[PDB]
Amino acid sequence: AIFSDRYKGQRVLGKGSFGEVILCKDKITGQECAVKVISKRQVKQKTDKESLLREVQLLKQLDHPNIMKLYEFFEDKGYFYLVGEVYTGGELFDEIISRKRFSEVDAARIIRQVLSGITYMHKNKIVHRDLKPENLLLESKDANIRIIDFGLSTHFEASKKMKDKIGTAYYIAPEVLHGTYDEKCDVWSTGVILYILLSGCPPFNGANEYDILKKVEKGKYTFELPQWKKVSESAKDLIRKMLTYVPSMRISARDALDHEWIQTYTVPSLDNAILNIRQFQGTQKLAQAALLYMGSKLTSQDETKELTAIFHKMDKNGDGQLDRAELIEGYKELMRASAVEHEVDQVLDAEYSEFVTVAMDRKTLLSRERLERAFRMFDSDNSGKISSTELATIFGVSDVDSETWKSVLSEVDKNGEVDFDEFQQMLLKLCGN
Ligand SMILES: Nc1ncnc2c1c(-c1ccc(Oc3ccccc3)cc1)cn2C1CCCC1
Repeated sequence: AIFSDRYKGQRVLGKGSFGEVILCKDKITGQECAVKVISKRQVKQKTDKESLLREVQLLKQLDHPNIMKLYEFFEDKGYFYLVGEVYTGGELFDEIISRKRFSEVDAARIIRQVLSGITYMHKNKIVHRDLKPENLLLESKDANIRIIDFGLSTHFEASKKMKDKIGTAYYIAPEVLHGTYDEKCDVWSTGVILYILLSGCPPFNGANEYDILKKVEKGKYTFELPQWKKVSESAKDLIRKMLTYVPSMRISARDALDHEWIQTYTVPSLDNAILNIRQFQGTQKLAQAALLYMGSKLTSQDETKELTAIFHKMDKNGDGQLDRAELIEGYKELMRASAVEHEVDQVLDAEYSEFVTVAMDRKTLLSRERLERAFRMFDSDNSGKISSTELATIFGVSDVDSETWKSVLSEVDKNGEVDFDEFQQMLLKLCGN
């Protein structure tokens, strides 16, 4: 069976773990679906085909209101296609940062759902392993949470590219790092999220990946921050049970559901936590957009040169001009079909050198507008500028050498703060331009 025989692409939803996710639509029923497309090139399998197929098969049979429903699985030469239900309420944290009030009641209601889903999957012997806020989609303000990506980390080796690793270190259980992990690792990650929901700061933090992993490996954290004063003791107690180092001594998903805090809270507003979550979230999203911008730029540069050499070879009259059919055949060649023809017609609606420019810009702006937007979001004072402290944090999360970005900053900030355009120049310099 062919994926494109049944489904057509509509919109790109974004980059997710192990692959990009596309909103697709059934050619018969008009049923909208979300599809994760995994490139066999970019991702190494950890298991045999049989084990993966069987997990897929089980997943298709599983049903829980807090777990993303998987419908279908496809495989071709270079790709796996995992087709499941579309959720439209976006990521939990984005909704949370746009709230008047947030209390232990809200956090308890969130955690109940997460725990219920986790409990269900653990009963079925399935571990997430890479569980984080971005894995938590809302179904549609009271709408249920659907956990995405369950079952992937067992069959696929985690990417080494920083673009994909962004923000994972905060949430990963220590025993996962060492290779000996079980279902309790999902409890740890869930413990970290609760900690953030109640303080707006990760319990294990740092200026870069390794500093965070180092705090995680050590296992120590505190409720020292002033804002923990406005938080019940039973919540903090649950965190302690969830953030227990040894997994055998760590509370199960099921027993967490019965905990005093979950029972009781399913009352003042934690304003500081909201402010810290908003700062935290903006930072992670800006760092991420920044890395994605550099990546799209390079990919663009690569494809720009490759497409030019194709359009040059196709110019068998040597004039620099070409017709529509040539462009289509060339664009098809770059990838080596309805989606290409449509894309071509959109560009043409907007001399092959001019075509290359606009076409690539049409990728340069998915990430350019995400970048501008994340920048404006981050600049909550609307000052138009970023401080050196803020830069350090962003590049540190981006894992860009402190001395390297400082260097680049020196060439542009010849005169202690940067605007958006400077920041973007910094990034261009940081990708060989
Ligand atoms: N189904 C979805 N609906 C809405 N958004 C989704 C998804 C999915 C998604 C991803 C993979 C997938 O495939 C599997 C999921 C779980 C287990 C196995 C495969 C199903 C849905 C990701 N996202 C993301 C992309 C970035 C932000 C929102």
